[PDB]
Amino acid sequence: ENYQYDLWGDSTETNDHVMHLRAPKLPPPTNEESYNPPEEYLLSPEEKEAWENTEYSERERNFIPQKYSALRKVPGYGESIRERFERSLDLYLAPRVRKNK
Amino acid sequence: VKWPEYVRVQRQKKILSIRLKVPPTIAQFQYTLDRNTAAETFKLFNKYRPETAAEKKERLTKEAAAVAEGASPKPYAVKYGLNHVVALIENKKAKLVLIANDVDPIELVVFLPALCKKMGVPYAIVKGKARLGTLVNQKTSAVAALTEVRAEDEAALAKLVSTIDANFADKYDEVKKHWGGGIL
Amino acid sequence: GLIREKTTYDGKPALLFIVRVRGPLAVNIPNKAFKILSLLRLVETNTGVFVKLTKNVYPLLKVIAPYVVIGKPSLSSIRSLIQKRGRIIYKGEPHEIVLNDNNIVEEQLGDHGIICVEDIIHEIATMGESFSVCNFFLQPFKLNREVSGFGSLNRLRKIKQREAESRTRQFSNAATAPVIEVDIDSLLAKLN
Amino acid sequence: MRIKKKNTRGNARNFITRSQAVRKLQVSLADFRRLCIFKGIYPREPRNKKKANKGSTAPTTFYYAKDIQYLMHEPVLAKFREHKTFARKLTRALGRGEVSSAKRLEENRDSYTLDHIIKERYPSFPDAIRDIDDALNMLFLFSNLPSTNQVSSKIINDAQKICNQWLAYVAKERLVRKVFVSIKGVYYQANIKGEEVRWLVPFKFPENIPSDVDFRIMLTFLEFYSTLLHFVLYKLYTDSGLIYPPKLDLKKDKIISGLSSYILESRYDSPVASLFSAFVFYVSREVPIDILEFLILSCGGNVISEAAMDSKVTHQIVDRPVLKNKVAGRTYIQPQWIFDCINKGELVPANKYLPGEALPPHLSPWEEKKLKMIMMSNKQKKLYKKMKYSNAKKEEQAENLKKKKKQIAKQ
Repeated sequence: ENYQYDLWGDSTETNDHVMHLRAPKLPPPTNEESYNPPEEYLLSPEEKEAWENTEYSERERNFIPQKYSALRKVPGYGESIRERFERSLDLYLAPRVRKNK
Repeated sequence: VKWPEYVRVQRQKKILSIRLKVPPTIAQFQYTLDRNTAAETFKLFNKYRPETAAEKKERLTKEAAAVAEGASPKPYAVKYGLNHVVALIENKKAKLVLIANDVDPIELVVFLPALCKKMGVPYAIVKGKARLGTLVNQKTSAVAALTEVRAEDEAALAKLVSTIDANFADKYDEVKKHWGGGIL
Repeated sequence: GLIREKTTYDGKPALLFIVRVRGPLAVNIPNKAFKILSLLRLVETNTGVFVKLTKNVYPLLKVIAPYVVIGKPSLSSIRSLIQKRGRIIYKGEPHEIVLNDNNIVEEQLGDHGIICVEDIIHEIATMGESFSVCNFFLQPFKLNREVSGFGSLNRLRKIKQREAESRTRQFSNAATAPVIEVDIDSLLAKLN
Repeated sequence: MRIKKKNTRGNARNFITRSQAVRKLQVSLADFRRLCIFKGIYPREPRNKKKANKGSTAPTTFYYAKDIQYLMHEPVLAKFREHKTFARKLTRALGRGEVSSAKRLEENRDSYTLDHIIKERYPSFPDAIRDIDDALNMLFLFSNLPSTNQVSSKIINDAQKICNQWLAYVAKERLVRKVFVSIKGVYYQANIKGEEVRWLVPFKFPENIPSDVDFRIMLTFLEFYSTLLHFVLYKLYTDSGLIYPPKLDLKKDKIISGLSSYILESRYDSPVASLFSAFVFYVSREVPIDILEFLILSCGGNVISEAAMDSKVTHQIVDRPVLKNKVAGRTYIQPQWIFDCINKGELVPANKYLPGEALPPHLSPWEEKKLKMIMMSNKQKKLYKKMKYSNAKKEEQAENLKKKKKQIAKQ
C-alpha cells in the first residue's frame, strides 16, 4: 500500500489564504534562451571579459549564449547542478517578503 | 579552575593506586597477556560465542514449526559464569581460563588465579572485562573459559595453551616478587 | 538459491564488460597478470573497459579471472554507461574533461564516421573497425563503488554485500575451471 | 502597570532569532534545517531590523514565531530522535561484534513518511500541481546524475523511475502544449489542469558533478520532491483511471530501456495533441531519441529507432551533413521543424527544414516636460529619476532588438 491512497480526495481548502503565508511562486518563463538564438543575441568578444569578471548573483544571465548549427552539436550544460542547488538554497534561506510592484 | 567532584575523585584514585604499595596477591593483574596472544585467544573464542536470545528464539521457533508439520550433537560454547566457572575449576574440567584485570571488587577474583595454579589448569589474565563481555553477548563477565572445543580446533586450542604457558605462566612466574606500586 | 549454467565456448564473437574485483586480498599480482592488466588498462580499482571476446583472447581471460568479473552487457546498459559516464584525455593534455562536446568527437576521429557519442554507442554495440580506435580513445570509465567503506549503516551494508558476493562468486582456483559469467547489468545498476 | 522595558513586545516576540529558535527547539541545526525544508519555512524581513532585536545592528535571520511554535509539535521530531537512538544502538551492536543482532535490529526498522506533511503544506491538488515545478526541475536533473559516494544508486534509480512515470503519463494524456530547447536543456510545458506546469529536461550527456555543492541539502529536498511526485502521480492515475504503478516492460528494457518501456493502460482534443496523427517516424542514430520520442508519442505518432535490431515510415529525422540513400518514400526532417510544429501548434511546411540547409532562429512561445519637474518633492523626484533610469534599460533592449538584427543581415 505504499503511496496507494488518495490523501487529497475531494479537498477544496486553501493554505495560501493565511495572512502571513507567502504563495510558492514559480520561476519566470523562458524568453529567447534557445540553443540557436538570433545572431544579434551573441555577446561580443570584448564583452566576454566584462561578463566573466562580474561577481556571482549580480548577473541577469548566468550563461553566455552561443550559436549552434545543429541540435546534436549542443554540448551538455556545465552549470546545471550549481543553478539547481542555488535555487534549492534560496527556496528556504532567501528571506521572503511581500512587496507591491 | 575547578573540575567535577567525581572526576577529581577518580583521578586521585589512579594516583593513589600508582603510589600505594600493594601486596603480592594484588598487582598479579596488569601483568596481562601480550597483545598478539590475547588477540589470537579472542579470535579462537569468537568461534564459540554462545547462542544469543534472538538466535535461540529463532532456533526454537524453527523446531516448533518443524514439529507442527511432522538429533543434533552436543552444543559447544564458552563457559563464562563466575560461579559456574569456579564450579568447573577444582573439578579438572576446564582447559583454558581467562580472568579480567578490572573487576570492580578485587577480592572477588584474587583467589581465582591462585586456585587455577593450584589445580594446574591453564589460565591467563586479559585486559578489560568489557572485552570478555562483548564476546558473550553480556555487558561484562569478568571471566571466560572453554570446556569442550570441537575436534577441528582441538589442535589450535592445544597450541594456544602451550604458547600461553610460556607467554604468561613462565614470564610472570615471579609475580610474587617485591610488592608492586613502588613508583615515586 | 541461484543456479549455475555451464556453457561451451563457441567461435561467435561477443562483447564483454570487465570490472575489477580487488581480490584475492593479500596477493601481489604476478607479472604474467600485470602485463594483461596493463594491456587491458584495468590496473586502477573499479575501472571497467569494453573488449571483444575471441578465440585468441579467451585463453588470456583465465589469467585474470579471479581479479575481475566478466559478462555480456545489454544494449540499454551500454548506452546508459556511455551517456552517463565518459572521459577523454584532451588538450587543455593533463585534463580529464567529460564527454560533453560532440564536436570533440568529430575533431578527434573525423574520417571514421563518428560525429557524436551516440555513434560510439552503436559502434560498441555493433562491432566494427571504429571500435578498435574508439576503445583506446574511450578512456574507460571509473565506475562508482559500493557503499564506500564507513558509516553506521554503511558497515552493515558492506558486510551484507561482501557475504552476497562471496556466495554468488567464488575462486575455484583450478586451471580447468570454466570462466564464471554473471549478469553484469545488475552489477552496473548497483554501481550506477 | 509598572514601567515596561524599552523593547520587549511587538516585533520582539513575533519573530525569534535563528539561534534562539534552535536553542528553544533543542534540535541540531541539521535536523532543524531538514524540518524547515520539509515544512517549507523561510526567513522573513522584519518591518524594523533594530526593533525585532534589542537595538542590535548585527546581521540576523528572523523566523516567524508562530511557525516555529507549531513545528515543535510535529511527529517528525520524534521520528528523528528514534532514528538517532536506532543509529546509536546499531553502532553499539557493531562494536560488540554481534553482527546477527545488528542485522535483526536493522531488518525490523521502519522509516517515517511525509504523507501528512503534503496534506497540510498543499491542502488542495491545484496547489501541489503549482508547486510541482521545482520538484520536477530537481528530479529530472537527478535522474541523469550518475551514482556517486554522495548518493546511492537506489535513489537515482527511483528518481529515474519517477521521471519515466511522469513522462509516460504525459505522453498518454497528451497534455503537452508548448516545448522549447535551450543550452541548459529542453524545456517542456503541459497544461496539467490548466496550471501550465513547466519543467526543464537537461541533456542526457554525462552530468559533471562539482563537489562544492552540498549534496546533503539536495538529498533532503529530493526526498520530499520524490514523495510529492509519487503522490501526484498516484492521484493523476486514479483520476484518469489508469493502473498504478504501471509494470515495467522487461522485453523492451533489454533493448534501450527508453520511454517505450513501462507500458500503461486504463483501469487529440487539441491541435498539439492532433499534430502528427497516424504518422510514422524513423529517427537516425545521431539524433537524441530520448527527446524526440517523447514528443512524437505525446503527439500520437510512431517512431522506429535505429537500435530496434541492435520503408512504411512516411517521415525520417537525420542530422547528418549528407544523407546516404534519400528514399523518396521517407520525408527527411530536421528536429528544428518538429520543435517549431509543437511551438506553433500547426503543421508548418517541411520544405523549410531540409537537411543541410540554414537553421532559422528558434524562439520561445512565451525641456517642455523637464520644466514642470523642478518643484517635485524629494520622494517624487527620486521616484521619477529611478523610473527613468530603469526605463533606460528597456529602451536599450528595444533598440538592440533591431540594431544588431539589421546590422548582421547586411553582412
